[PDB]
Amino acid sequence: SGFRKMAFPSGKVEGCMVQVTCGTTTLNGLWLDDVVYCPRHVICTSEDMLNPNYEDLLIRKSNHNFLVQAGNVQLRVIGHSMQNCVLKLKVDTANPKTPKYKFVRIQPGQTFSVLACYNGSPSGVYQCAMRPNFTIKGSFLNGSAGSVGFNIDYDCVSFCYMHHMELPTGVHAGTDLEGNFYGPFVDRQTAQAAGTDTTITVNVLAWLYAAVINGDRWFLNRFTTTLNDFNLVAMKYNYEPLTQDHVDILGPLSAQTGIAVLDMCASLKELLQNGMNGRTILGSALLEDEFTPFDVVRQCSGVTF
Amino acid sequence: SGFRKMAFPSGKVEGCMVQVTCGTTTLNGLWLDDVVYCPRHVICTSEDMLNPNYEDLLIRKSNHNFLVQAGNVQLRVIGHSMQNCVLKLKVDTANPKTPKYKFVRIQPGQTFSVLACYNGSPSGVYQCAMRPNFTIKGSFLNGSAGSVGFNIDYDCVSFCYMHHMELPTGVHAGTDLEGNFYGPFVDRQTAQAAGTDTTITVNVLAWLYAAVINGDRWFLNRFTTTLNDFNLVAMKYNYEPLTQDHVDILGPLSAQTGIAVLDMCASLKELLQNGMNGRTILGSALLEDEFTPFDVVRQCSGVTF
Amino acid sequence: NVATLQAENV
Amino acid sequence: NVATLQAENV
Repeated sequence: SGFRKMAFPSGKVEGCMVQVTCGTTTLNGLWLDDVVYCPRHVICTSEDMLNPNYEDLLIRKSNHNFLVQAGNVQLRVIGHSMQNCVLKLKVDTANPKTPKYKFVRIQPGQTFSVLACYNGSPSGVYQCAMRPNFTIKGSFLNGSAGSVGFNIDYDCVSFCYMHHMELPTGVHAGTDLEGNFYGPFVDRQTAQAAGTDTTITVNVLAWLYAAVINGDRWFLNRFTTTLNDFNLVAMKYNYEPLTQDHVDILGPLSAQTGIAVLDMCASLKELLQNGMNGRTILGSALLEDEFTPFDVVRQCSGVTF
Repeated sequence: SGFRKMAFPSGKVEGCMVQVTCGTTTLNGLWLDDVVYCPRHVICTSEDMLNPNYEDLLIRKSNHNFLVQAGNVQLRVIGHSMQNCVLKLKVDTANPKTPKYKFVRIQPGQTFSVLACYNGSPSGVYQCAMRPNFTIKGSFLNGSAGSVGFNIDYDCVSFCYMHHMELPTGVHAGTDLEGNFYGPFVDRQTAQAAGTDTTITVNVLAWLYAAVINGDRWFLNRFTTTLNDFNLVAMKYNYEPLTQDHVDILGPLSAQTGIAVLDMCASLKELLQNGMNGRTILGSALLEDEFTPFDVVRQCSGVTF
Repeated sequence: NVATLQAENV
Repeated sequence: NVATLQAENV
């Protein structure tokens, strides 16, 4: 029993983390095979970050301008090129700790694990979600860019995020491993705002099934609802619309607990209209929306890697 | 910016995890140098778990009764002995991935990272605290015993917990790496209850300083208090007493934000007497008590390993 | 309503 | 109140 914000084991990703220095600027890099991936603003100076033209900045640099360090060993850069917002630095040595990996781009509402790094060294690991406004509520300080978000399936590490910047509100923005930003954010130190965020409804229901699995049933009621009457209340409380595919995804958790999805939606309707009244669900006073249905099945069935 | 439940990188601990089978029972083992550590109830059968005498059960077994698997390789057991509630299985091969490690026992209110494992394979990593009643609120299923809790300092892994059992309330109990249980719990499948838990006050204040560091200041007030008047309110709300040493530990966070500890205690007093009134602190509606002062300094200063 | 020693599989 | 590119040290 028990339910926690559980992140994937970070060992496979730790072996791919390096430090990339260019001038007075340094950050973290992802070293897979003979290529090192890092955010492109490493070629920026402090005065060249308000309105930078990375095409001009990059051709102004050579291979010897990139200090790549893997622990004590300094990796020799033999090639460099830009792929959207990331830098691909070809090195003369293939990473011997390279796992089976993938470069995927995730959808809002999906989760992943972050390995926050500084100077190429891992500092911590936590779980994150891709918010509907394409931001992430992470924990990042100066020098954390180049940290990656990832999922793990069997032996394969699915890289899905690389850290870049922090928005004025404190939330963070980044790209996939091909360098394409999540959301309408550019890598300039300029005034930028994210779209208004909403609650990931299908994740809240999955988290509610996790509570039922662990003995938390005080929010359950005999009432049911239709998908249309529930969505009319979800829109009023800034929740994402529930689709039939969502009801199908929650199928396994629905059958495992014997609670229909539309029945669980009636409990969510009551929780949204009445609050919790001093109660807690899985040790939380807020409805958690950063657990996918797979996340619940993973935690409550003990899937390993 | 940002504040998350951040766990240590699990790579160093992943390389020490093995699977220990004895009869029809299997669980996880910790392999350091030429010794494998695992909970002692692996030598138990399903019918021998209500009132087991482990001294009798162990002398009834030989070295060949212990199946130790490290990945595909089956480790040859050449010695076995009991140390309180753990089993020490001497093997003919030293773990080449053995890091600099330590066996420490932590105090209630201290935190650590858990690497939940099954069949010797890591499944996830999350952060935990040693509750004042010596329980932990973890996420464990059948077959998770032998998973370890740990902290990391520089290069040294400080092992501080090994998982054993789940109490009827859903909380979990275990031992240090010398086999001595945390709290008044024994490894029998019997009716057992933990002492009433209290809130770790010094952790709540440290978490409040983390909120001030990240721009959350709505709970701050101009009022102050004395250590005695605050503790009189803390006792009414089932909080641990604040000591002068606690005020000294919170020193760094106090000076970094310019908020005296006793001034921050006045904000906690108001939050306890009035609630939050629909507000949130660091994305939470409850006062978090699973962040030590070191945890806050670690997250907000970017300490790596 | 008794404790559970969490060994075996999963 | 502008964004921050999070490189350099720490």
